[PDB]
Parts: sequence; structure tokens; C-alpha cells
Amino acid sequence: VEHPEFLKAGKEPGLQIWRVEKFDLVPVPPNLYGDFFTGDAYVILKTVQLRNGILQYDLHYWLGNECSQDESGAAAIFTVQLDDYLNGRAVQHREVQGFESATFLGYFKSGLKYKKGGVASGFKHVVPNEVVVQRLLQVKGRRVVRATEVPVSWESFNNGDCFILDLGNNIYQWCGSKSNRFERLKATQVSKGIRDNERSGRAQVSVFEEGAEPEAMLQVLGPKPTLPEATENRKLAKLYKVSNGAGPMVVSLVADENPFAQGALRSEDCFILDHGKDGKIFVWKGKQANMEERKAALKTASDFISKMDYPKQTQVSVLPEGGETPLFRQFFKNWRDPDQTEGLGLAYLSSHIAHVERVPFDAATLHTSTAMAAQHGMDDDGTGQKQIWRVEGSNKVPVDPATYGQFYGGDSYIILYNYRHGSRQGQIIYNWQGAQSTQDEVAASAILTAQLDEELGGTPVQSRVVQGKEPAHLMSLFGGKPMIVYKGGTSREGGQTAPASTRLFQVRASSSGATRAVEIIPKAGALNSNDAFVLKTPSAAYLWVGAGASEAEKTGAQELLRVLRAQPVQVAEGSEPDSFWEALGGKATYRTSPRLKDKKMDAHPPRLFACSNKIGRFVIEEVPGEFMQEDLATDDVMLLDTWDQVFVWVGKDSQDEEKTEALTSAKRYIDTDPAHRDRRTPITVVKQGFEPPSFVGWFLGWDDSYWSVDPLDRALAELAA
Amino acid sequence: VEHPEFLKAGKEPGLQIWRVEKFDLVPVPPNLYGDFFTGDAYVILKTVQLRNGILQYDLHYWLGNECSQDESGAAAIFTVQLDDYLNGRAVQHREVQGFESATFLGYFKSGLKYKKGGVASGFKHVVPNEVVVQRLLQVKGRRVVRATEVPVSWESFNNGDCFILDLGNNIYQWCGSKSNRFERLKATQVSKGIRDNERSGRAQVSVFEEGAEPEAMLQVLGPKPTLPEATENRKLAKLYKVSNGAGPMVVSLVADENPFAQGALRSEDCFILDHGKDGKIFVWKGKQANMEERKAALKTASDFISKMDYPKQTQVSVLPEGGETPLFRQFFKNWRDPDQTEGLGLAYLSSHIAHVERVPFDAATLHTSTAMAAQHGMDDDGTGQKQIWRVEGSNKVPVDPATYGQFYGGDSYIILYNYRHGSRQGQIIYNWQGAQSTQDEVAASAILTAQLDEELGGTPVQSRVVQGKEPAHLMSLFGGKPMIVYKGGTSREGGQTAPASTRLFQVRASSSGATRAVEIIPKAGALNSNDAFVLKTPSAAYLWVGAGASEAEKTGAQELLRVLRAQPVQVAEGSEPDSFWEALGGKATYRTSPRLKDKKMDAHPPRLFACSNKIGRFVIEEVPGEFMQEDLATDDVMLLDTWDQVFVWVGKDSQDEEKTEALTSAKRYIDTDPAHRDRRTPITVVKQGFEPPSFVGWFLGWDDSYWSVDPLDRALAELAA
Ligand SMILES: Nc1ncnc2c1ncn2[C@@H]1O[C@H](COP(=O)(O)OP(=O)(O)OP(=O)(O)O)[C@@H](O)[C@H]1O
Ligand SMILES: Nc1ncnc2c1ncn2[C@@H]1O[C@H](COP(=O)(O)OP(=O)(O)OP(=O)(O)O)[C@@H](O)[C@H]1O
Repeated sequence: VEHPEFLKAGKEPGLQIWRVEKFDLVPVPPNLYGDFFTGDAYVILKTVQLRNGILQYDLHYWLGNECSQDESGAAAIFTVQLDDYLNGRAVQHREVQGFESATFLGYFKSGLKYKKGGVASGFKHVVPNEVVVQRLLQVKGRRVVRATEVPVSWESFNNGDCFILDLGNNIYQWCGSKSNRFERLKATQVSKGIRDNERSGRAQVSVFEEGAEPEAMLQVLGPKPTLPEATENRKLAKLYKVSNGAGPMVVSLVADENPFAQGALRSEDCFILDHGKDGKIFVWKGKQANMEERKAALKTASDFISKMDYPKQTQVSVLPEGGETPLFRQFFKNWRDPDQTEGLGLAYLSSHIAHVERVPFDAATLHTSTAMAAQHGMDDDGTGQKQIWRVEGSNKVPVDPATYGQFYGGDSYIILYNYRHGSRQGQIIYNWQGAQSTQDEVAASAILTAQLDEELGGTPVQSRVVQGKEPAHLMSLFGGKPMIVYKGGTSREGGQTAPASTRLFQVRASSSGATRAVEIIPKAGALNSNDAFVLKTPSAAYLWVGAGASEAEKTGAQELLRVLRAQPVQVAEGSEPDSFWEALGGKATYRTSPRLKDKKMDAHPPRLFACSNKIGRFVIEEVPGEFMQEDLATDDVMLLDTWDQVFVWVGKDSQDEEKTEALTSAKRYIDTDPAHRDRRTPITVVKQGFEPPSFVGWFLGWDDSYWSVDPLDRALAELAA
Repeated sequence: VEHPEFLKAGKEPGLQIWRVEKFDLVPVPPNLYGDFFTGDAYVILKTVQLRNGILQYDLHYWLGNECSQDESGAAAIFTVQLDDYLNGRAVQHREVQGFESATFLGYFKSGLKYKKGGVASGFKHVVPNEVVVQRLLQVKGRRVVRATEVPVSWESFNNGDCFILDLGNNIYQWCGSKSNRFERLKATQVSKGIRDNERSGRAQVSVFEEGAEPEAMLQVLGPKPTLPEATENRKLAKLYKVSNGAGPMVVSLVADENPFAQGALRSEDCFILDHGKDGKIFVWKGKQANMEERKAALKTASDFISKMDYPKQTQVSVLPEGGETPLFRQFFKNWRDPDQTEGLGLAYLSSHIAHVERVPFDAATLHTSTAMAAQHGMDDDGTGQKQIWRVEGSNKVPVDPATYGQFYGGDSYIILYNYRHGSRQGQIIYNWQGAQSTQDEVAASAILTAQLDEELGGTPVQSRVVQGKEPAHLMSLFGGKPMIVYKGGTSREGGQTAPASTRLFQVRASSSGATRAVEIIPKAGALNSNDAFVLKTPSAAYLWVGAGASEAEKTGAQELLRVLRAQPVQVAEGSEPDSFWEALGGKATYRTSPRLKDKKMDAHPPRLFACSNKIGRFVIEEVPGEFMQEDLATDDVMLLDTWDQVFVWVGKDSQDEEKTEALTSAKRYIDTDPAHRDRRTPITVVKQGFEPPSFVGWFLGWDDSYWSVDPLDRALAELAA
């Protein structure tokens, strides 16, 4: 038999939810997805279509707080057995009521309902046409909304939250006096949800505020009393080996600090990546491993949590070798996988960007498409008017228009750019900060950038970049010329100081076709097979063009040579005269790392976070699922972490200290990241109502007028409308 | 139209309940009678068949605590209009959730359910086969049980009460650790009730005790926390006249203290009988009155309660002249009504004795019928063996067998009687207490009576009687001879002291045909048309036999004369020589009051009460409805108030102080009665398992084995059986 629902499972892309009922899988009806009984356990399978057509599986089992020891054992058993039937390629997750993963929560954008009861109490997710209902839902959460069934009583209430008194044909949404308007909008989505999905749109949602409680409400609840107020270093992990059956657990430390070596993961063994400080652990299953310790990976994860005195509700993932997720992969130094040089996409595609249509860059049609803008980091073609300045002292000093495109590493600059994307106009201010610029000048450039923003109305995008990690759009501001970055001194008055005798330049290109030439230390083990290089030497000048390189960096490298007043010696990779090598002081290992080009997004999917400087305390909460304009709360500071770049979207009604610390908050986020990632990553401050295309292009249903009418008033004009 | 439910109304004996729904009468389904929404109002019509065949109506409107001002106005409007359609002869009642009259509560023996919600909240008494249910009922009350729907939460709970977690197919009765076993038996009746009446017997009642909470319960409620403890001169009234439309209320005091004169009630006017101290008022509607102030009697009652600052939930009855109830009639001096000399029964028949078959007395068949025994106060024919004793000092002294039947008012006696009723055997101890007996001797007789009880095993009935108010059974212990009671001195040694020259004797008969001759003051205004009298005078002796008198008192009076050693002069009433009248010292008003004979029970229906000497505090709570053995809690002291007599039934497991104060408790009850009733009323202490026929005869389904198996264990062996 093997299990009849196993044959229904994982056949097409979609989401499938079974509830565990007396050691059987019973399908939850699709219209009630997101409903979960508190005394039950469930299995959830999400099937994603990978770009190469092959299928992807995330298996979760979810455990209610009032769950039996038996019902949850069955959920695990089925999870393991379903993974087995899916040929052991599924990523597995243990999810616990109130504490479930960002992936899981993303499946349910209308939110979760935690219901009272379960199988043992006789309740099911089914309901006779004519159903009588009398329940109270307490709605909690900004980013991830959770409606919990509570006792039908004023004792469940407070003056901070929203509540829904569900009377069947009539749904009564009540919102506390201290309730914020964003939370109301959310409670509204939930109310709408009950009406549309239970009920079949055959119900009247009316909505009220504390003090104006209606007849129906006061009838079932009695007189309203005085109500109470509502109730209100995670970067370090360790890696471990593990050899057991299920009882005699052998746990040996392999790496004491992240970032970890990818080579520490070996196919014979199994490891636990202990990120338990931040509420998460992973079990990695080597592809040879041992069938009995692969199959007991959940039990092993359990034993580890017990042995370490981490909470029960600690999240758990088990990934098989080759089926790793970004979250997992982030903890390692330089993840690579030889099979994925060629192919469409990668072996995993994060659910929240699975629906995103990939659009390749096309200068001709860029004005036509915010999606393209977003995916290649280009707010426009780069041909708009611009002022470039150098910071000297406490002043902006016009750079000589002849040198536009040349940036010196002893300086910090500010650029003012006007952008046109037909659809949208605006301004970007780039603050380029030299790696050798004095601290006072760097800092000065930042304050001056911030001041220019203020004098210009508050509207312009504000982007900090650091030498070497130039964003796509800044590289392309110079016609077809490359952005030249010298490692050396300055370009002021008699800042003077001439050349180093021997200089190397790496010439890297972007999606847009633009190039930057960065001056680097002239060594052999800094050569890169994907770029053009230029080696200026007292003798002559070499134009090394690598195997993986293209026309764009060839042409960009020789346009640098004109500026350097030298003449090239074309030379393909590997067949190079050894005056070349003697100029570098030897000959060493390479980089032949063919770049994650189109696959950038797959390896490092964009992620949306909320940001808080509340009570001298820095917290980030991920908003899960597909990106939505509605999640951008007008009183919040948000972070859109493309990998290339970190946008910080600042809401009009956010606190003034918070939106002044926008750049600092983005840095904290970047410095705090478990991936131990490039501290030079560009940060881009964007303001509500004045978002650039490369930001809005990540949000499918972006609406320019969305805030033109207060979003809550619109939502309400559909429920009583 | 007049109202289609009006035509369905009051046609046959029975109970009808409509719920008020948007100014309409909608019938509650009969299986849910006793269910009432807390935010609704209802109309309840109880039709009783009077013994003459004519119909009787009690109209209640019931107001939930969460009731609208509009829904309750409609209830009143319908009540008044329904009374009008029933030709104005209904008795009317304003009933309020939690505070409803003894009559009303008597209609619902399984108890009442107060439900959350109502019409405005969308809830109805109907329910789709397949209905999902999840509710909590808190069960409260000993005599009148009330299950209230409460929030589904441990916060609703306490360690004292019983609760029912109704999950639909499974009903979970929980009983606190401090919950007494009688209360559990009741909670069980409610649980059974839900199973049988909702659900159609298609549900599993399981029952539990605090500490043993089952999976289903803990699943919907969460882990059980520490639970809290459960939460724990009314004889004086005044009469008032009242002349108004509905606003300008004129209220004039007519009588300052009860007992009231019946003549104070006059047909032109309306009165309020203010017993608001005890939670009750009455409006009496004169039969000429004035149609507009008759029809606004409820609104008048309202205005009175406001003007007097009595609680809203104060009970209200409006009775029409001639349609008065016992509760009402009790407040007056000597209620009479000329039309009811002849006829079958009276104009009102209290609902709780409406089903009682009247069995007239028949010596031949008395051993055959406990009903007869009860209704005439005869535990048997009276021919059993008996010892009579006189109390002299601290001793019982055998009375001379020749004088048996002669009792002297300067003595107190005790009689030990053995009774046989085929069905039942037992013993009665009568303690007769002379009106002229010294206090020490009276008291002595009581202690000696109590001691004889104890020495005889605890089993015998124990009956205190006072000279003049002899019970039926004691009169009939003397063959066909009358019970002679002298007002004078004693019958001991040389207690001696001879006659008064002129002596009168009243000779009254009972149902059984037995007579007592009582010596009274020889006056004309003590003559009574229903009795035989005997007037001994130095000259000769008169046998006055009244018009209303019968053979029984004739014969009884002349058997007294033989004992008095005199010879009679027969003389019918009205035609009497005036040597007769000169012996009495004149000639005055009579009594021609033809006795309430068969109608005794109608005028003064028996009533069952629980009794408590708890915290130096004397409380009586009426157990309403038809009399049930099940209501006789084995740990309680109860009072069965026949009018003639007050039984006090003492439960085996009642406290020792309480059952020693049994007689005193009965007296307190009698002295406390608003009727200001005869303080000489015989009190009869009866013990659990050893109840006499004249007690058990009032209980239709009396079962001798009922306590042979603990009643709770039996009830439980039907729910899980
Ligand atoms: N198959 C993959 N799965 C997960 N991560 C990958 C994969 N391939 C490359 N990466 C990681 O993500 C980054 C992308 O590799 P890529 O070659 O595109 O970066 P790079 O060109 O070496 O340097 P840069 O970060 O400046 O682009 C690297 O840090 C690499 O370790
Ligand atoms: N129609 C009636 N309705 C209500 N009470 C009545 C009615 N008739 C008589 N009674 C009351 O109840 C008692 C019964 O009247 P009845 O003539 O039977 O008593 P009695 O013979 O005068 O004295 P006793 O109480 O000793 O029998 C009286 O107190 C009387 O006021």
C-alpha cells in the first residue's frame, strides 16, 4: 500500500496539508489552509518548480502546543516516511505552534489560525452548511499575523490588540483604543479571510473600536470592564559531527566558529549546525551516511536539543547533501558546487521568489520594466545628468568634468544623479568612500550626503558605497566608459604623489554591460578567469583577457588604458609571456570561479525585514512570504536585503531617531549577519512614496497610489461595501 | 388577526413557551423547554385543569440579564395582550433571570439553562443535524438547579461547583474536589438532559472529578491551574391603594401591618401588597377597577419598585379579584369567599399539586393507600397498642387505662403508639402539652419524649402537639370514643380541684370520623355552626347540635356526656330555650364559617423546604415543583409543610446540632411565616428511612429501596451504562 496520500503527494507545484488523525493522513480542505488545531499535529508539503523543471520539496510537520506525545510521533514518522518515498531529496522541518520558520509562515500570507481542540476533543475541519458558530479570535503580529481562538469573554481582551468575535453570519472586528492602524489593517485581512474562505462570502463583517461595542457583542460578552494593557549576539554558531542509532549519541565538535569550511562537511558522516542561540539547528545528511542514522535525523536533532538545554520549540531542518538551502549555506566560507556551473537555476529555489519571472537586461526596454531594474540593480540606463564632488575638509568640491569616472582611494566623493525610468523620476545621491580616505573626510562625506538629501527635499535615494564593492548603477553612470578606481592617493590641489611603478587593475563587468576597473595589489593569486586585467609596468602594459571574460570587460579594460596613457599587449589566459609573471613576483593559484551570474538570486534570494531601535535594543524580524507593499508599514523602518545591496525603506511616520540611524541600522544588520558577509556591501536609503524602480521592482503588485488613500480606510470600504 | 399564537394558546392543560423575536411570538421547541437566552425575553403560559373542569392560567414573562429595553417591553405588551385575549382571568408574573418565582421554577425540574447570546447576536433554538458544539456550563443550586453557559476556560471554574464541558458527541461532567455528592447527582441530571433532549440520546456522557481531567478536556482548556474556592425579619408587609394612568402614580397606604383585613381589598380600586423586604410584590386588580389601570398593572408595579428603591429583579405578580393565589391570600386575616361554599375545589389550584388524585377517607381501605394517609393525616386506623403517660416532675407516670382519651390542660403527656399500614410498620410518640401545664413540666415532657425516641432506637416518629390543635391521628387513637380535653387542672394524686359550675365543650370532628371535645370559655361568641357543643350547668346539661354538624360530632358529644355523668337536652341550632343563653351570659355573633373541608389542600397547598442552622443563621429555601424523594438530601434537614401539620424530615448524614434542633427549626419556620399562623401547629419529626405513611403519601414515586443503593452511583450507572 505504502500510503494512498503518498501517491497524491508532491506530483505538481503547490502546497498540501494533511492533518494527523489516529495515525493517518487526512487532507485539510484547501479553503481552510492556515487553520491548525492546537491539540493536533500536521504534515505540510510544499512543492516548488525548479527552473530546470525538476521538482523541489519542503516537508514540515507542525506540532500544536496541546499536542499528544503520540500524535506528534506519528507526524514525525510520516515526515521521515514521506521523505523516503520522495527519494530522500526533501528538506525537512520541525515546526512548533508560535515559533515556526520563516519558510513555513510564508505559505500563509493571510496568517495562521490557532484553533481550540483537536481530534481527541472531536473537532474537525469540516462544517455542515447551516453551521452555528460562536468564537473569539485574538489577533497578534505585525509581520506574521496569528489569530488565536480564545475564551469568549472580556477577560481574553486587552486595549492594545484587535479581536474578532465570530458569530457565523456576522463577524465583529473589535480594535483596542491603543491599537495601531497597521495592526487593524491586518485584523481586517483575517476578518475578510473568514468571510471569503469559511462562509463562502456569505457573511457581514462589521468593524468597531473600543468604546463603540455593538448590541450583538455586549449581548454575548456582558458589560465591558476596564481592560489591561497588551503584553509585549546571535551571529555565532558551531558545527558538529554525529554518529548514532538513536540512543547512544556521539557528538564531536568539528568547527568552533563560523564561517565554516565547506570541506568540513563529508559525505560519510552527518553533522549538526548548532545556531541554537538564534532559535535554530540544522542536520546535514551526507549522501553515503548510513540509512539508519539518515532516517533518525529528527530523533538526533531532538537528542541534541535535550543534551544542550535549548527550548523544545527550537526550529529544526534536515537537509541532504546537494539539497542545501540558502539559510544553511550562509554559514560557510565559499560555497560552490561543480555540477551547477551549467544548468538552469540551482537545486533549491526559495519559495518566496519561486514565482518571480527572470528578465534579462536589455538597455532598450529597461525603461519599460521595474522587474528588470530590480533584478540588475539599475534604476535607469545611466545617462542622466550628474554632479560629482570630492570632499576636502568640510566642503564639497566640484570634480573636474574631464576626470568623471575616475575615483581616487584617498578621497571620498558624493555624486548627485537624476534618474528617469519613464514611469518614475527621482534622484540618487551616491556617497563613495575611499578605502584609504581619512576618517574625518569619510565621515564628513556622510554628513554632507545626508545634508544634501535634506536640502533637496528629503526625496532622493541615499546610497553609501565603499571602494571595491561598487553597485551596478554607479558603474554605469559614465557612458560606455568604465568606472576607474585607483587604490592610491588623491585628486585635489597638490595632492599629487605619482604612480607606483607596477600596478594591477581588475576589470569586472555587471549585468548592464557596465564595467569598473579597480586597482588591486599586483599578485598572481589575485587574477580571475572571468575578468579583464590591466598590468601597467615601466616596460610595457598588458591587457590580460581571461577565458571566461567577454567583450564588455575587454572593451572596458582598453578604455582604462587610454586614460593611463599606455598601449596594450593582448594576451589570452594561460598562454602568457613570463615577463608578465615576473612582474607579479612569481606565479600562483588562480581564481577560476565562474561567477554565479544569472544564478545570483537563487543562491542568495532577497529578504524583507522590519527594523527597530526600540529601548537601546536592535532587533530584526523577517517578514516572510512573497514581497508585498502592504507589509511596508508607514511607521516602520524596513530592510530589503537583495544580496548585492541592502535597501532601507523608511516610513513617513517612523520615529526621527530611527530614520536618522537608517544607515547605521543597515550596517548593524550587515555586521550581525551569520554569513559573516562583506562589510563593504552598499546600503541604499529609500523613502516612502519615493522608492526607486530597483526597489519597487521586487514587489509584483506595486501601486503608486496605494498610500494616496489611507490603506485601512480602503480595506474597510470593502467589508461594509 | 389578533395573533396566530394567541389561538394556539391556553387550549389544553400544559406548558407553552414562546421566545420574543422582533416583536413576534416564536415557539421554543418542546425538547428545549428550560433553555433561555440571556439576551432575550420570553412568554410562558402554564395551563392548569381545575377540578371542576374550568381552565386556569399562569402567565410569565421572563427577562434575560442581557435583555434589550425593547425586547422586554414587547414581552410585557404580549403578556398584557395575551391576558386580555384570555378574558383577563390569568395570573401574571414578571420573572427575571436568576430571581424567578417558585411557581416558574417548578415548571422545570431538570433545571434551567441560561445560554449566551440571543436574537440580536443571531442565535436561535434550532440546530442542524451534524451540529458542532463547544461550550461550558457551570451548574449551581441544590433545590433549583441552574446551568449557566460560561466562557470555555479554567477561569470559569472553581473547586466547589460542577461543570459540564459540552463537546457535542461527548459530554464531560467535571466536579470540583469540594463538591458535595448531592450537587453531583443534580449536575448528572443536567448532563443526561442534554444527551436525551438535545442530541436525541446520541451522545456519551462521561463524568470526572477534579484531578482526573481527561485528554479532551485538557486539550480545549489547556493545562489545569490552581483553582479558587467557589462563591457563596422577612415577615412584615404593607398594603397600598393605587390610582393612575401610567405616569402620575398616586400611592396611598391602606394597611400598615399584616395580617391584613380582606375587606381592605375593594372592587373599585387596585392595591399593591408590598412584601419587597422578601423580594416580592403583588398587584391586586379589583373587578370593576378601570380598564386602563388594570391593563397598566405591570407598569404600575415597575413605578412602585423605582419609587421604593427595591431591586430591578424583585418578583411581580398581578392577580385579578377572585383569581387570587395562596401566596397572596396568606397575608390576610381570615380569607373567605361566599361563592366557594359549594363547588369542586377552588378558583386556583397550585401547579405542584395539580396532578394529585384526591382520595377521600375510607377506614376499610386506608391500609391500602399512602395517598389517603397523607391527605387526611392518618398513619393508620388508630387501633394499635398504646402507652399513655403523664409527666410529673422528671418522670413519666402511667395514666390509668380507664381515663385513656381524657387529657387535662394542667398536665403534659406522652403517648407511645404502634402503627400498622400493612405496607409499613413503625412507632409514633405524641407529646401533648397542656396550655396550662407548668413550664418545667412542658419542657420535661419534651426531653423525656426525645429520650424515649433515643431508647427506642431513633426510629419512631416524634410529634409535638399543643392543647386545642390536636392532629387527626391522635384524636382517633381512642376507638370510637372522643378525645376529651379539659381546660382545668390535673389528674395526678390529689391534684384534685373540682369543676367550674358552668363549662362549655366544643366537639369538632375530623376526616376520619374521629372527634375531640375541647373545653373552652363558656360564651355565645364561641359557638360554631359546624360542631356539636356540650354545656354543663348546675341545673341540667345541653347537647347543642349545629346546622352544619353531622352524626359524628352528635355521637361524640353524647359520649362525652356519659363521662361527665350527666344527661342531655337535644337542641338544634336557632331554636334554643333562653336558659341556654343566660348560662353563657348573653347572646352574640356566631361563627357560621362552613369549613374548608375537602378544599383544605387547595387553600393551603403543602410545601417542601430545606432547612439550615448554618453560621448562627436560620435560612429556609423552598424546593419548588412536584414533591420528589430525590430532593430529600440525606445530609439535609427538610420541612414538609402540610398546613395542618409541619413534618421535619431529618437526613441520616445531617449534622448533630441541626437534628437536635429539628423541633426548634420547625417552630422558627412557623413563627417566621408571613401568614402569622397558629403557633400551636403540630410539628412532627420524622427520620430518614423511617418515614410514616402520612409523609411518604405526598410523594408519588416513593421508593422504599431508593437509599438502599447510593443514589449518585445509580444515576452514574445509567449515563455510562
Ligand atoms: N552554487 C552555489 N550555491 C550557493 N552559493 C554559491 C553557489 N555558487 C557560488 N556561491 C556563493 O555566493 C557567492 C557567489 O559566487 P560568485 O562567483 O558569483 O561570487 P564572486 O564572483 O566569487 O564574488 P562576489 O561576491 O564579489 O560576486 C560566492 O560567495 C559563492 O561562495
Ligand atoms: N376559600 C378560601 N380560600 C383561602 N383560604 C380560605 C378559604 N376558606 C377558608 N380559608 C382560610 O383557611 C382556613 C380554613 O377555614 P376553615 O373554616 O376550614 O378554618 P376554621 O375551621 O375556621 O379554623 P381551623 O384552622 O382550626 O380549621 C381559615 O383560616 C380561612 O381563613
